[PDB]
Amino acid sequence: MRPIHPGEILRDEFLMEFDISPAALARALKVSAPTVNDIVREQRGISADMAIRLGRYFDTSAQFWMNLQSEYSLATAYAANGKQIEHEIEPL
Amino acid sequence: NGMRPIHPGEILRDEFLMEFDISPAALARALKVSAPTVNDIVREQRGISADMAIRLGRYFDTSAQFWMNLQSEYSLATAYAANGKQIEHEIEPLL
Amino acid sequence: RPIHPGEILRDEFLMEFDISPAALARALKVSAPTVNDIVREQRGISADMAIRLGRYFDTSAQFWMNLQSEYSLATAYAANGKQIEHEIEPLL
Amino acid sequence: MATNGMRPIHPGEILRDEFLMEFDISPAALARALKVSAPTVNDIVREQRGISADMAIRLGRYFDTSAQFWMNLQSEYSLATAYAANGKQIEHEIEPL
DNA sequence: AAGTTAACGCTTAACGTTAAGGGTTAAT
DNA sequence: TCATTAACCCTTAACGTTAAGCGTTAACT
Repeated sequence: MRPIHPGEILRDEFLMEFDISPAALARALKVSAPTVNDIVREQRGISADMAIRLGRYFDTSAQFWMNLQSEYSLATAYAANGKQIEHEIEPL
Repeated sequence: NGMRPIHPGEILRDEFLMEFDISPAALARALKVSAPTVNDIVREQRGISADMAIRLGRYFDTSAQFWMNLQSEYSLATAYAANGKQIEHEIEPLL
Repeated sequence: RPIHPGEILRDEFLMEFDISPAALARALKVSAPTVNDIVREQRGISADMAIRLGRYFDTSAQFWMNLQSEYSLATAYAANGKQIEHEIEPLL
Repeated sequence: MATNGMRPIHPGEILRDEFLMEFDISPAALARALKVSAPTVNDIVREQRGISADMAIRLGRYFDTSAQFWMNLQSEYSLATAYAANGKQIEHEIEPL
């Protein structure tokens, strides 16, 4: 009943489930602390690079993270520009 | 199939722009988008933005998410090709 | 509502003089995301940015600091004012 | 700003001289009253830490003072110290409109 | 004329760096 | 004991760098 930012999933399903702080996760992923923390704060998306890193580290699949992101981005784009795009583009 | 990932622009060409014989420039006028935007996607020099997946989904009567999935699988694959081996070397997997 | 300082910069200065975010950036000698993130209301005015904006627009720098300080006070009060009032009793 | 005009006044100076000494309150005791850790008050009193917006609210409620008073001291201090470090260089690279 | 595209600028995501505010712990 | 403060880490703001998506104006077919 809402589009879920991937950082929500990382925060509630992995970080808080495994009791891992953002800074600790960043050290294990070999990235800077803002890279993990901006995602967890729902202020950054999952890059292709971070999906590999997250899937490698948490055993999960990398596509899983990519799909979380692309669904979030599609829903975010739609709510923003959907009715306008539909008003200006006639199909076939 | 040569085990290379498929860029979405090749689908936009060989399965939509040639099937319906539509001009890159004509598609752009139809999508109310600039000409270089369509042309760069066709030319495999740009990815499918979320705005563009909505537009192609709407025009060509396909899912918008179909295009998003084509893009994600591609850029995941190309990121893996360019960095997966290094990423696997430096990250140990909590187990 | 608390007005973000970027709003006052976007609407009372950039729009009054038809200056793009990118152009202001070249004139202030900062990177383009530094001006653009202020304009988008995703970044506060730093003291260094208040000096640059004060110098460019012949305002005081304190003017920009006061916009920032009133904004971040309101923000912080909206985030924690009720809890802080609950947990602190005033001196008598 | 100082009377001699040669340095900015840090808000912790006002905190300890005009409130802590005026009321005989220890930094550690102020920390207990404000519900913050002891180094938070003590680093402000030692003029080693700025007043955050959260801390201005705590100080405002506790001392009946206004919270913006504390913000105003901090921003003037942060402006003055930013300007002494970089004002000339900013002045040379930015032509006004 | 109309489709392509190489140039150029604007906006803005992702990233590492640096630094500051904060709590904790423990030393003084 | 009780207050001060050092040392350390975590979270997060501001910043430059880089690169991607996009539109515009021109060259080119």
